[PDB]
Amino acid sequence: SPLERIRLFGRAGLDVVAALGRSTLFLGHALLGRRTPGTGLHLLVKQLYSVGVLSLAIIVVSGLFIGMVLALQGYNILISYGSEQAVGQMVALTLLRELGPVVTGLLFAGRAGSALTAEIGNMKATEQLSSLEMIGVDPLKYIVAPRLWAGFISMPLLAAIFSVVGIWGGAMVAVDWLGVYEGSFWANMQNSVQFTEDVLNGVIKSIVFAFVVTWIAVYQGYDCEPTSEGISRATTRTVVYASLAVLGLDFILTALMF
Amino acid sequence: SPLERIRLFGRAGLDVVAALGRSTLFLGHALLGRRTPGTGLHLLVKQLYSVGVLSLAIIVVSGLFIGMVLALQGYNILISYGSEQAVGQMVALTLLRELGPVVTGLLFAGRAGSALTAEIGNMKATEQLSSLEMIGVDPLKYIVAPRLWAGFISMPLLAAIFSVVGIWGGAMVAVDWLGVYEGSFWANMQNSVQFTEDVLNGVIKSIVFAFVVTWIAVYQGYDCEPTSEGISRATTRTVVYASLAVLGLDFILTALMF
Amino acid sequence: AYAVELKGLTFKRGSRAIFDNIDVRIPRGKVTGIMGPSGCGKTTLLRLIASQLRPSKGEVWVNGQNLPQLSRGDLFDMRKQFGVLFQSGALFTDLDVFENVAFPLRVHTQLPEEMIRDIVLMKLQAVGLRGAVELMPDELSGGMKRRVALARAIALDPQILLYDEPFVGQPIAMGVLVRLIRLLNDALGITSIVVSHDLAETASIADYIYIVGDGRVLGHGTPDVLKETDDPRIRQFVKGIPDGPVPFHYPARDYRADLLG
Amino acid sequence: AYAVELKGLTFKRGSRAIFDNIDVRIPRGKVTGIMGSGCGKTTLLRLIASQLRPSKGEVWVNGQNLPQLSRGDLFDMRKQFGVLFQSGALFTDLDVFENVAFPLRVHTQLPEEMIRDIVLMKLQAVGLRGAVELMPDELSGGMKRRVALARAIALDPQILLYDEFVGQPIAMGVLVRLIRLLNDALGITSIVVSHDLAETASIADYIYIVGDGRVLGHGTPDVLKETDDPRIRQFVKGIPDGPVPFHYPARDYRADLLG
Amino acid sequence: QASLREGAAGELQLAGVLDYSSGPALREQGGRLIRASQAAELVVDCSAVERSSSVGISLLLAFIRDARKAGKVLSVRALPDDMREIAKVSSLLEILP
Amino acid sequence: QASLREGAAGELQLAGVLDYSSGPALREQGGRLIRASQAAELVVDCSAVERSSSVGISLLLAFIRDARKAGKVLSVRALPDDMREIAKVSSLLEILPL
Ligand SMILES: CCCCCCCCCCCCCCCC(=O)OC[C@H](COP(=O)(O)O)OC(=O)CCCCCCCCCCCCCCC
Ligand SMILES: CCCCCCCCCCCCCCCC(=O)OC[C@H](COP(=O)(O)O)OC(=O)CCCCCCCCCCCCCCC
Ligand SMILES: CCCCCCCCCCCCCCCC(=O)OC[C@H](COP(=O)(O)O)OC(=O)CCCCCCCCCCCCCCC
Ligand SMILES: CCCCCCCCCCCCCCCC(=O)OC[C@H](COP(=O)(O)O)OC(=O)CCCCCCCCCCCCCCC
Ligand SMILES: [Mg+2]
Ligand SMILES: [Mg+2]
Repeated sequence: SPLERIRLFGRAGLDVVAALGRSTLFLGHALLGRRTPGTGLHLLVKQLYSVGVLSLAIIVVSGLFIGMVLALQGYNILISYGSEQAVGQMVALTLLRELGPVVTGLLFAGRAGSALTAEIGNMKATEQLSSLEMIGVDPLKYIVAPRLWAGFISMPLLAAIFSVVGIWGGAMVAVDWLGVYEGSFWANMQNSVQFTEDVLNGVIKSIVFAFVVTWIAVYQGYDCEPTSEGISRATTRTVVYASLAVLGLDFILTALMF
Repeated sequence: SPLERIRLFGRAGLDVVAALGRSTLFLGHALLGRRTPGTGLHLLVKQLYSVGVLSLAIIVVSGLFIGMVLALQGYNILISYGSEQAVGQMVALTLLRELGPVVTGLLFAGRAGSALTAEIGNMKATEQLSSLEMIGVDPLKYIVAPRLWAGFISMPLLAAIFSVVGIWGGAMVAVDWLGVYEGSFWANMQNSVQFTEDVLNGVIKSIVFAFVVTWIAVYQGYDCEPTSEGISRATTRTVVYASLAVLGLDFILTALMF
Repeated sequence: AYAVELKGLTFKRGSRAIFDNIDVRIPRGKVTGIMGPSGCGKTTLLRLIASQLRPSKGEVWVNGQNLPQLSRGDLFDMRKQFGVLFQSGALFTDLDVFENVAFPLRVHTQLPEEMIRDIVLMKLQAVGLRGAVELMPDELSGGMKRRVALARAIALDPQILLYDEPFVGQPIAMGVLVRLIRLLNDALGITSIVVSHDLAETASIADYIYIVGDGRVLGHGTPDVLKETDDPRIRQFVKGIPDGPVPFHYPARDYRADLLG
Repeated sequence: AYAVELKGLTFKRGSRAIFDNIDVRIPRGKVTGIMGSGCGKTTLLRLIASQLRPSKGEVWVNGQNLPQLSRGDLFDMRKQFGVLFQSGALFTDLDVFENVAFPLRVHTQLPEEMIRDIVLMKLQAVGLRGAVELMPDELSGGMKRRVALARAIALDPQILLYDEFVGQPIAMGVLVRLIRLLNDALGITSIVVSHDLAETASIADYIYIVGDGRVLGHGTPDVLKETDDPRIRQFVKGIPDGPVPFHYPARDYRADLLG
Repeated sequence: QASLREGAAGELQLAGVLDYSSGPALREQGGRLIRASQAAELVVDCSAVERSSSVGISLLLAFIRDARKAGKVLSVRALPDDMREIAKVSSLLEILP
Repeated sequence: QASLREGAAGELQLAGVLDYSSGPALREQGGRLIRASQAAELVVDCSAVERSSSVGISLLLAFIRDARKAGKVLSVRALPDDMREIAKVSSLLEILPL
C-alpha cells in the first residue's frame, strides 16, 4: 500500500542517517579510542601491503592507460587549435587536478574498497571479529584501525603514482607515437602547472576522497549482516557509496579550488 | 624457494590463459548454445531491472556530478587561454567521446559488475546453480544468458544517460552558476560535435566496454569458488579486471578513432 | 529392480581421482544412505548419479538406461525422474516461495496456471510450509528454507530424490524433516538417497547405508550389519572412537624433541 | 560455587526484546549445555562473555559481574574465558602458529620461545600439532575447529563456551571427546551451545533450553528428557508437531485450494 | 495417454494415465467442454486409472473448482491406489469426496 | 607471586603460583642466572607450588631446553595436581623427567 511504501521510505531515510552517525562513532572509536594490547606498527605494515601494495598493479596499469588515452585524445582536439606543444600540460592538468585523483578514487574504491569490505566483512560473518572482543582486543583498534590508516596513507600515494605514470605514458604516446616535439612536452608542462593549484590541489583532493573511500569501505564491512550475501551486498554498497563520495566530493572540492 | 616462486608464477600465468579460454567457452555456451525450456523474455526484463534500472541512480547522480565538475573545471582553464563560449563544446566533447563511456564503465563495473558476480557467485555457493542442471535447465542459459543480455543492452543506455545528464549539468553550472552566455553553450556545442566521431564514437566505445565488462563480471561469479570468501574475492577480481578492461580497451578503442 | 547403479564408476577433478572404480547399487523404494568423512566426495557423488557432473569413465544406470550416454533432449527428459534437496535449500532468491516451488513445473510441463497452483499448494502443504506461499527465501528461517526446497524437489513427482546434507543444522526442525524424508518414501514409494555425515539419524531412516572414503566405497549394508562390520575404518566411522585408521594426531615430529629443539 | 549466573537478565536488539528476565546458573567444573534457532543461544553467549551489553540485569561470571567493570578490568577478566566459535573463526591473515599464539601475545609478554612451547603443547592436545605451518584456509573444515579449540584453551581459561559439533562423525567424535577431556582434566567450566541435542546431552551434565526470550526449563539430561513440558518434550524428542507449529498459519485447505 | 468421456449425466469416465503430459488436454476437454453440459449429482470414478501422479490429483481438484462454480455438486469414486498414497501425504484427502 | 632459589647444587626450589604473570621473571632468574651455575644431577621439586597454569608447564619445559643445552641432566619432582592435569595432555608426560 502507498501508506506502507512511504513508511518504508521514511524508515530507510532515518536509517541512512542512523548509519551515517554510527559510522562516525565507529571512526572515532577506531582512530582515537584507546591503545589495545595487540596493536603495533606490524599491523599497519601488513595492512599497508594489502590495501596499497596489492592495489599497485591495477592503478599503475590504469594510470598508464588513462595517460596514453588523455594524450592520444587531446592531441586530436589540440591539432585543430594549433596549441600542439600544449598537449603535455593537458596530460598533466586533466590528470593531476581532477581526473588523476578521481580515477584513483574510483579504482581504489573498487579494488581496495571492495577487497577491504569483503575482507573486514567476512571476518564479521565467520565471527573472526567477535572472537577478538572475547579475547580482549578491541577489533575497532586491531582490525579497523590499521585498515583506516593504510587507506589514508596509501590512496594519496597511489594517486601520485597514478599521476606520474599517466603523465609519463602521455609523453610516451605524444612523443614516440604522435611525434610531437619532445622537449616542448615537459617544458610547456612545467611552466604552467602552478604547483600550489595543481600538485598540492590534486593531492589534497586525493587525501580528502581517499580518506572517505577507506572510511565507507571499512565501515560497510564492519556493519554488514553476517552472511555470505550480506557481505556481498556490503561490498557493492561500498563501491556505490565510495564512487559517489569520490565524484560528488570532488565537485565539492573543485568548487573551492578550480 | 626461488624455484618454487617461479613455478608458482608460471602456474598462475598458464592458469590465467586457461581461465581466459574457459571464459570464452562459457560466453559461447551462454549466448548461442541452445534454447532451454525455462527461458523467456521475462528473465531478460527481470535482469534489465536489477542490472540497469537499479544502477540508474548511481550513474545519473555521478553523471550530474562529473558534468558540473568538467564544466566548473574547463571554464577555469579555458578562461586563461581566452576561449570561454566553447566550455559547452569542450565539456560535451570529453564526456561524449571518452570520459563519458569510461566513467560509465567504471561505475557499471563497480555497481552492476560487483552486484552481478556476487549475485551469480552466491548462486553457485548456495548450490542455486547446481540445483538448476539437476532440474534440467542449463544455468548458463537461464542465469548467465539474461545477465549477459542485460549488461550488453543497459551499459550503452546508461552511458548515453550519463552523457546527457553530464552535458545538462555542465550547462546548469556554466550558465546558472558561472554565468557564461546561455545560447552559446549549446550553439558552440552542436556545431563542432561531428556525430560520427563523437556520439557514435562514444557509443561504440561504450558498447565495447559493456560486452567486456558484463562478461568478466558474469564469469568471475560463475567461476568463483563456492564459499563466502571465494565470492568476496571474485567480486573484487571482477572490479579490478573490469576496470582494467575499461581503461585499457578504451586506449585500444581511442587509438582506432581519436 | 535397482533405481541407481554405478557400474565401474570413477571420477577425476584435476588429476585428483575423487573416485576410483566404485560400485554402488541403490535399491528402489528404500531409504538408502551414503556418507563418509568430510571431503570424501559425498556431494560430488550426488552430481554423478544426477548427471550434473560427467564421470571420468564408467556408467550410472539410473531407473533403467544410463545417464552419460543419452541425448541432451533425452537427458533433460530424464531429469523429471529425480529431484535434489540441497542443504541450505538452494532456493531461487529472485523468485518467491510459490514460484520457487512451481519452477520445476513450469519447465518440463505446460500446465494451466490455475492447475499448477493446486500442485504447488498441495506440495507446500505436505511439508507444512503452506502458509508461507507469500514470502521470499530470505524471509524464511533456515529450518523452513529446506522444507520448501524439499517441496520443490517432490514437485513433478520424481521417482527417486537425493538429499545432500538433509539434516545438518537442526532438533524439532530436524525431526519434521527426518519424518518427511521417510513419509515421502513409504507413501510415494520413491527412492530416497539421504547423503549426510550425520550418522545417527541417517541410520535411523536408512535401510541400506553406504560409506565412501578416499575415492572408494568402504563397504555398505544394513545399519546394524554395518554397525559391527569389524572393518577398522568403518568401525571407526560408525562409532566415535577419535583415534583409528584416520589419524587423530597430525603428521609432525616427536613432541618430546618438538619443544626441546 | 557457580561460574556464571544471570540474575534478572534480558536483552533488547532494536526494540525486539530477544530475552526477558531469564535466570541461568552455570555450575563450575561441569559441562553445561544450553541447546535450543530463534532462541538466539549464540547471542546469549556474547552476554555471558560480555561481547554484548545487556539491556538490564547483571551477569555474575566467576565472582564479580561483567557489565559493571572498568574496561581495563573487563579486559583483565577476558583472560578467564575463551570461545570456540563454529567454523573456527580463525584469523585468516595469521598462520596456525600465530593464530594459536594470538591470545598469548595480547594479555602476556612472554619470551617468543616460551610462547612457542605453549602453542606447541596446546596444538598437540587437540591433535593439530603437525599443522603449525598452514593458513586457516589450507585447513579442512573439521580440522579448523580443532585449532580454534586450541586458541581458546590458550591462556588456560577457567570457563570456555563452544557455540555450535555441527555439519560434520569421526571429526565430531574427536571434538566431543576433547570438550570433555578439557573439562575433567583442566577442571574448567564448559558451556556447549549446539542444537544437536544427542551429543550435547551426551556430554552435558546440566542442560538448559532457551525459547522465545525465556529459559524454558533446565536440568540434568534425563530429568529434562521427560519433564512433560509440552515445548520441552517437543524439543527433546523429534515429534514434528507440538507447541511449535508444524504447519504455517495458512487460511484453509478447503478454501485456499478451491477459492 | 488417457481420455475423458461419458458426461452430461455425471458418471464421468476416466482413462489410464494422468501425468504431467496428459494434464492440460484432459482439463480442457473436461473443464469447459464436459463440465458445462453436466446437470447435477456428478460422479467421477477413476476405475480405469492404472497409473497417476499428483498432476492427476490436481486434475480431480481442477474438476471441483468449476462444478462448485457451476453450483452442481460432484464426488469422486474408484480412486486409483497410486493417487491415494499421494493424497495421503497431502491434507487434501478430506477435501476429495 | 612466586620465586626461584636454591641453585648451584640442583635441588631447585619453587614457590607458590606459576601463572602468565610470574612466568618471564621466574624464567629469567632461573634460565641464565640459576641454570648456568648448576653442576649436574639437577632436581627441581614443585612441592610448594599450590596453583599453576600451563605457563608453569612451559616454565619447567624451558628449564630443560637449557640444561640439555648445558649438558647436565635434570629431573622434576613433587609435580603438583594442576600441573599434572595440564601435563596429562600432550607431550608433557613421559617427556617430563620425573
Ligand atoms: C529533518 C530530517 C530530514 C532527513 C534528512 C535525511 C536525508 C539524507 C538521506 C537521503 C535519503 C536517502 C533515502 C534512501 C533511498 C533508498 O531507498 O535506499 C536505498 C539506499 C540504501 O538501501 P539499499 O539497502 O536498498 O541499498 O539508500 C541510499 O542510496 C542512501 C543515500 C545516501 C545519500 C545521503 C548523503 C547525501 C549527501 C548530500 C546532501 C546534500 C544535498 C545537495 C542538494 C542541494
Ligand atoms: C603488452 C601487454 C599489455 C600490457 C597490459 C596488459 C593488461 C593486463 C596486465 C595488467 C596487470 C594485471 C594485474 C591485475 C591486478 C591484480 O592482480 O591485483 C593486484 C594483485 C594482488 O594479488 P592477489 O590476487 O593476491 O590479491 O597483485 C598482483 O600480484 C598482480 C601482479 C601482476 C604484476 C604485473 C603488472 C605490473 C605493471 C604492469 C605493466 C607495466 C606497464 C608498462 C609497460 C610498457
Ligand atoms: C547543485 C547540486 C550539488 C549537490 C552536491 C552534493 C554533494 C554531496 C557529496 C556526496 C557524498 C556522498 C556520500 C555517500 C555516503 C553514503 O551514502 O552514506 C551512507 C552510508 C551508510 O548507508 P547504509 O545505511 O546503506 O549502510 O554511510 C557510510 O557507510 C559511511 C559514509 C560516511 C562518509 C560521508 C562523507 C562525508 C565526507 C566529509 C569529509 C569532507 C572533508 C572536506 C574538507 C576540505
Ligand atoms: C571494435 C572491435 C571490437 C572489440 C571487441 C572487444 C574485444 C574483447 C576482448 C576480451 C577481453 C578478455 C576477457 C577475458 C574474460 C575474463 O573473464 O577474463 C578473466 C581472466 C582472469 O582469470 P582468473 O579468474 O584466473 O583471474 O582474464 C583476465 O583477467 C582478463 C582481464 C582483461 C583485461 C583487458 C585488457 C585489454 C587491454 C590491452 C591493452 C594493451 C596495450 C599495451 C600497449 C602498451
Ligand atoms: Mg558435501
Ligand atoms: Mg548463532
